[PDB]
Order: sequence, then structure tokens, then C-alpha cells
Amino acid sequence: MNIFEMLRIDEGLRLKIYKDTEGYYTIGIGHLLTKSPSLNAAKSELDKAIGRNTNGVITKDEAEKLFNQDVDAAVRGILRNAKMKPVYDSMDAVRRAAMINMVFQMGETGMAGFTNSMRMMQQKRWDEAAVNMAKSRWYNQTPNRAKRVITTFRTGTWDAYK
Ligand SMILES: [Cl-]
Ligand SMILES: [Cl-]
Repeated sequence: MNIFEMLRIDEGLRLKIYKDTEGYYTIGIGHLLTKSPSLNAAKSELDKAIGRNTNGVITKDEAEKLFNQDVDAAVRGILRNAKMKPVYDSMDAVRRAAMINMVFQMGETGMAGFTNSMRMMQQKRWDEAAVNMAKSRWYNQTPNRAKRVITTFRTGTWDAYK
């Protein structure tokens, strides 16, 4: 198991534009296209990302190419964030993968309400952080995903994914 396999389980793979769980147009392996309600807008955004006239449909290879970029972008966003870097750095590799998963899903911005959990995380208080994290919109909206990532933090193992 690794971050790629882990997120490919959490997000699935769809080769035609679809609506995510918040209703935003998405494609591929959780690649958000746009927060707007316009499909065309989504279609233009897709074409810009892929670099061709896609007509709302991409290949498996293109999906993966997007996924590679987005995972890389998530890591870098963590490293560039003054408040996350240090948390990330204090942790072991499995737990770092749990953090990247959250950042991928909710962006740096959504990560901001997690300030208190992150402190506990830094303090290595796993069980308390796990409890704190469940007290969130995130857990309430996508509970099964949230539990998997929360368990990962808690145990520092890949058990929730096997
Ligand atoms: Cl892009
Ligand atoms: Cl879920």
C-alpha cells in the first residue's frame, strides 16, 4: 500500500465528467474541475487540463496523468504551508500518507479547521486526535472515507485499507 493506491481506493476512477459528493464536476481520480454549476465551464476546464478537445471524456492514461500531478501538488502544498509542514515532518510515513489524503480531498483551506487535531497529532496523541477529527463536517459528509483515514492516523498502519 501507498498514497496512490490509497487514494485510488478512496476516490475511484471515472472517465466521464461526473458530480462529486458536494455536486462539483469532477473527472478521473477525484480531480475537481470546477465549483461552478455549468457543465460547459467544466468541459472547458477539462480541455484546458488535458490539452485537447475532450468532449467530457478522457482515457485511463490521461486520468492517471492528472492524478500524478494532483498528488504531487498536494505534497508540495503541505511543504509550503508554514502551519502544516511541521506536522507533516514530525510524522512517520503511513501517517504522512493519511495527511496527504485529507489535503487532496479538502485542499489547504478545508485543512484549516483541523488546527486542533493537527496539534494533537504533532504531540503524538493519536487517539484524542482521532476523536477530535470525527467532530467535523468532513466526517459527517463522507463517513466511511473519513473513518478509514482516521484509523490510519490512529494506528499508523494500513489496516483500514486491507
Ligand atoms: Cl490541471
Ligand atoms: Cl465515504
